[PDB]
Amino acid sequence: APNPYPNGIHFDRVFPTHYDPLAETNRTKANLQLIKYAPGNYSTLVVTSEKLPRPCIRTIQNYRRCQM
Amino acid sequence: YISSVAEMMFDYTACLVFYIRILAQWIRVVLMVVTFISLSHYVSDFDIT
Repeated sequence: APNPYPNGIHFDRVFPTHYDPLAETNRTKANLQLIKYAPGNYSTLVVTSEKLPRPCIRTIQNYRRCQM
Repeated sequence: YISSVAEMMFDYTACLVFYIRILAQWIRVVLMVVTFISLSHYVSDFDIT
């Protein structure tokens, strides 16, 4: 799997490690007492939307149809 | 030498050497501390997942 894209977000456990994702080529593995990395090793930023309930959609369609 | 000023310099070295024989041994204590810290650093950062 490719090296995850550099992400400076991390969470310390014992001491501040000052993690720099650009200081090493391959990201070192996360030890339990040292660091926890940000979620989504392989993730991008998108925009999403919830789907309105089906009965709420049927009333919107009925209003538009009755309107036109 | 008959020169007290000439011997004064050699006596200043003998007294300095007299203290260096003792003070320079604290580098051994520095070596013991540094070697002990490097082991603690390896164990504290050892892998556990």
